[PDB]
Amino acid sequence: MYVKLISSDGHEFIVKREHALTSGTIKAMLSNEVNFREIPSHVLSKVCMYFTYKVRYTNSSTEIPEFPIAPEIALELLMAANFLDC
Amino acid sequence: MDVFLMIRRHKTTIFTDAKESSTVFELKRIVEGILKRPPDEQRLYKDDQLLDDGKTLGECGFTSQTARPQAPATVGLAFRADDTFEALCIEPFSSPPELPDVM
Amino acid sequence: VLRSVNSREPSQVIFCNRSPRVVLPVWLNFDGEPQPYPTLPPGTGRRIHSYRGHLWLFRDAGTHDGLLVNQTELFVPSLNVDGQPIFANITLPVYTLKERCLQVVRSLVKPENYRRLDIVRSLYEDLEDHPNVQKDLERLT
Ligand SMILES: CC(C)N1CCN(Cc2ccccc2F)CC1
Repeated sequence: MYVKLISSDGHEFIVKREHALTSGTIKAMLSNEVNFREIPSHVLSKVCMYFTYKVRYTNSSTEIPEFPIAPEIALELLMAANFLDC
Repeated sequence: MDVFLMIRRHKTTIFTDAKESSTVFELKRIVEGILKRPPDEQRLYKDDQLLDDGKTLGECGFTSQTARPQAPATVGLAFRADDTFEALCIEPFSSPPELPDVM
Repeated sequence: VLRSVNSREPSQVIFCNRSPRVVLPVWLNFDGEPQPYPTLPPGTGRRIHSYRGHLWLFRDAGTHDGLLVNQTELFVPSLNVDGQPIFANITLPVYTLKERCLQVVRSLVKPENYRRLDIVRSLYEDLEDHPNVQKDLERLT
């Protein structure tokens, strides 16, 4: 089961609902599509990678790789992550 | 082995995972379950390269090294119109502002 | 409250740093005071002579970000079974995306320019609330 997160510029990101629920904000918006008027797609795509990363590596004993963040998107990703509570 | 993918067409991006041993066709069934277009109406690409339905994702270059949760590999998707396949078009994501001087 | 027990029963320990960070091992002494030990470069190991009931935690040596050791917060050398050293496998946690962003921003902006960044005021304060072992020790407490 999937949900659709739409970026400020209209890109549609289709991710597993369980991955999207990493964000408590997204959980409330879903309780299915969500429109993010303030998160552009180059940020929202990284947020989606983060969900995948978080769900894959939470509770795993393997060595966990660093979640990589380009300096150029650090600030917007920070504000998106702050809003999304994740 | 799980590989982590962004399946992309136009302004659509599907985040999903699949086994390295699964086939391009089985990925099309995944796409069909999500976007409701049957496999015969889909073409899947890595870069500009059309992918063979019977090939596994690993043989198509999707491996634990190249298709990571925090850095998924991109699969291009193109749909068939009326017996004619559209050209592969993937709209880029937006651009970040220029780096602040303070960074 | 969070302190090493003075057992004086040796316990052989291997610190393996399975993280890309320079790791600062921290021993909580018998008064609960954190004592830094020599840093482990990323991916390196180090044999350590410690003691049963001693208390360790691990941080990025440059930034003091928290690290996990054997998937939890604190490492306590136990009995060496069949005389084999106990492993302290140090890993990155899954940081929240917010904290991970704070890490990258802090690592790119010297703290004298946090206010010169165009963000909400609450993020300005979050940037400045650098991770630090004393604060973490009160949290665990
Ligand atoms: C009372 C005396 C025997 N202490 C002094 C403190 N030091 C603790 C220690 C040292 C070196 C590595 C790990 C440790 F945990 C050695 C034990």
